[PDB]
Amino acid sequence: LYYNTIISWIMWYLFNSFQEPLPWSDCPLNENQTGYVDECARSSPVDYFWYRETLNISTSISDSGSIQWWML
Amino acid sequence: RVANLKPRISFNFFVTAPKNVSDIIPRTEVEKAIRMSRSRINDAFRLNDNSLEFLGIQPTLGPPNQPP
Ligand SMILES: *[C@@H]1O[C@H](CO)[C@@H](O[C@@H]2O[C@H](CO)[C@@H](O)[C@H](O)[C@H]2NC(C)=O)[C@H](O)[C@H]1NC(C)=O
Ligand SMILES: *[C@@H]1O[C@H](CO)[C@@H](O)[C@H](O)[C@H]1NC(C)=O
Ligand SMILES: *[C@@H]1O[C@H](CO)[C@@H](O)[C@H](O)[C@H]1NC(C)=O
Repeated sequence: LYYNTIISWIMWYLFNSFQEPLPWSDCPLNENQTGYVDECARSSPVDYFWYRETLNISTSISDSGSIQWWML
Repeated sequence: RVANLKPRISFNFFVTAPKNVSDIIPRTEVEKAIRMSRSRINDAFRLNDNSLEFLGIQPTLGPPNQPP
């Protein structure tokens, strides 16, 4: 059940290739285009592709959001 | 007018009106003048905005994208 969910995360990283500025290589900017996003500046830009742009993870197991259509 | 030249290669400068020695151009107008021509000063010395730092002036722009 969960072993075929790890393969769906591997397929999401295979679809996100075929581009030379790789999506996990740089931070996005703010609303006001002056600096990077606040949790991409403290952590790594690779952590702001797995936790916020792929998973969109929350702060606990006790609150769950929605179905997150791109991982569906 | 250049002061305090060090070996690391650091100095201070301020700009003065052409023959009025008492007239110092303010710091806010020299920062706007350097921002207008920073790409031209970098090319004269082959530097790239991390090797030619004006302390107090920061690079700002550059939004990325292209995938439509
Ligand atoms: C040189 O610059 C100074 C300002 O740094 C000028 O002094 C001003 O003179 C006018 C009238 O003479 C005054 O109303 C201002 O208050 C003065 N400014 C200051 C800051 O005191 C001076 O006139 C300039 N000299 C020349 C020849 O242009
Ligand atoms: C950033 O820009 C947006 C415009 O989309 C504006 O609503 C917001 O107030 C700005 N933030 C700051 C801190 O100026
Ligand atoms: C997940 O992403 C959506 C938009 O893609 C956003 O509205 C939502 O707040 C995100 N969830 C969390 C927990 O940040």
